[PDB]
Parts: sequence; C-alpha cells; structure tokens
Amino acid sequence: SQKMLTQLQIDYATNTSSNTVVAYLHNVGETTISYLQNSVVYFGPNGQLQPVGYNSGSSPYWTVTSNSLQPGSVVKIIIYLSSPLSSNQYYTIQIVTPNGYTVSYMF
Repeated sequence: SQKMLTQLQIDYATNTSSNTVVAYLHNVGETTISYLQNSVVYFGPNGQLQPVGYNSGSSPYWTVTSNSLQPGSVVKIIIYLSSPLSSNQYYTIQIVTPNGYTVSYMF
C-alpha cells in the first residue's frame, strides 16, 4: 500500500553541456525511497523513450551518488545521452523507483 503514500517529483531538469541532462529528484512525501540506484530510467523525444542503464558503461546511462532518498531530500540525477537534443522536439524523463512509484518530467 506504499505506492499511494509516496510523493516524488522532478523539480527541474535541463541539458547542461554536451549531451548531458541533469534532473533534480525531490522526495516531497513522508516515506523513504530505498535502493535509488536500482531505479529504472527512460528518456527520449516525441513520446518514444529509450531505456537508460544505471552506470552501464555505454550511453544512454545515468548516475546518482545517493542510494536512498529520505523525505525532504533532493538528489542530482545525471543522464549521459547518445544523441544531442533538438530544440524542435520535446523530451520526457520517466523514472520508476523500486517501490513502483513513477515520476516524469518534460522539457
């Protein structure tokens, strides 16, 4: 019953330099998010997402320094893309955290 009790949100995300995207994941609920590095990440343009492997050695992949997200905390997720972003497409970040909560952000 813990998916309904959870609240997470991506406060902000942007392409910082080269083909790197940074997203700020913020626990705005009252439950701890465990095993953050076991989350599943998808990313892509125009509603067609690609899986992004955790620290997998090949792009696209993502990194995060924390392995848990306490209530109130925010962490920086870094996504290393294989293709440069186009200004004429919209992009979606989709995350499924271990407990099955899903959070997304478009920019």
